[PDB]
Amino acid sequence: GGDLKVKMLGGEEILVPLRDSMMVSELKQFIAQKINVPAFQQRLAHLDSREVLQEGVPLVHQGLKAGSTILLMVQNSSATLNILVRNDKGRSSSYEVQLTQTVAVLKQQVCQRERVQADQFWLSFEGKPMDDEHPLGEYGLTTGCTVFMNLRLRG
Amino acid sequence: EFLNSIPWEEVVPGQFTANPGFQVTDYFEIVRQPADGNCFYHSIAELFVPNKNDFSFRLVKQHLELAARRFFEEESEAKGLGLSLEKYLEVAMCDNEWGGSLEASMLAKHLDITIVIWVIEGPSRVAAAVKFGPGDVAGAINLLHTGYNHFDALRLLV
Repeated sequence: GGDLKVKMLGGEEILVPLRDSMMVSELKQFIAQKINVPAFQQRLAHLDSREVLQEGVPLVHQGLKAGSTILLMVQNSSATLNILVRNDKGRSSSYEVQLTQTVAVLKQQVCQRERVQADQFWLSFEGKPMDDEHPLGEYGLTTGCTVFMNLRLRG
Repeated sequence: EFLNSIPWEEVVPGQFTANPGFQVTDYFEIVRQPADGNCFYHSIAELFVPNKNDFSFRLVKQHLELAARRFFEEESEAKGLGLSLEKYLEVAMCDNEWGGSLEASMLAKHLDITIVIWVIEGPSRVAAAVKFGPGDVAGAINLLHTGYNHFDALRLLV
């Protein structure tokens, strides 16, 4: 394998072991445990093609080997974004949030916008329920993603 | 049919949602159930048990006691409650206890059936629809969520 080179902010280089045929999630987790930044707050890209580093593919046929670098971008201004959250009726409103804050904040926001209680609904994204205590970015959010609001339907 | 011709978006595996805008009585027959706190199990026993009685509901909760040990610790809705299986069953099996989407999903996965909850807002217009199971709507156990605190049975019309 060797040692891959990551170039952060275009003004520093960090070395990382090159486990042949390994995923980008472990790369982001390595950098995360190395510089104490969350994985969802990292964006990795190529040098000169400016193309998106595909996820779920081993960076092998993607054309990567030791001695080649990759650019890294950190995002905690803290930045903001906005998602579409769908009511149980279907009227998905727009909520601007941040990946750093907890899901309880988003739940209270949905409460104040729907005038409904907190214990009576839960959020979901892409076939999995969202935990309250965990951060938002751990669920892979992006602008325009439709987070579902599901009522307890207790009657 | 118009009921097999429905768009269902998947929320989690075993749970679909939709928002059809129409009136219930146009297709369904609303069998009203008592408001003793067990109207969900009453409306289930109306469609699922031969020769239903006001106390034929208890039997249905029996089935829940299996599914609770089968899917509660693995149900997508149960996460974030802060209650174990025992804290759950101590009150959920207690008489005159409400029942909602969690029990419907656990019973649909337990009984190899398909529970469809038709929630209506306003006097008689459907606001949303939640479906636990993959089965047909004509052959499903159709429930009606009048208000936000009651359940009635929905017999399918010929």
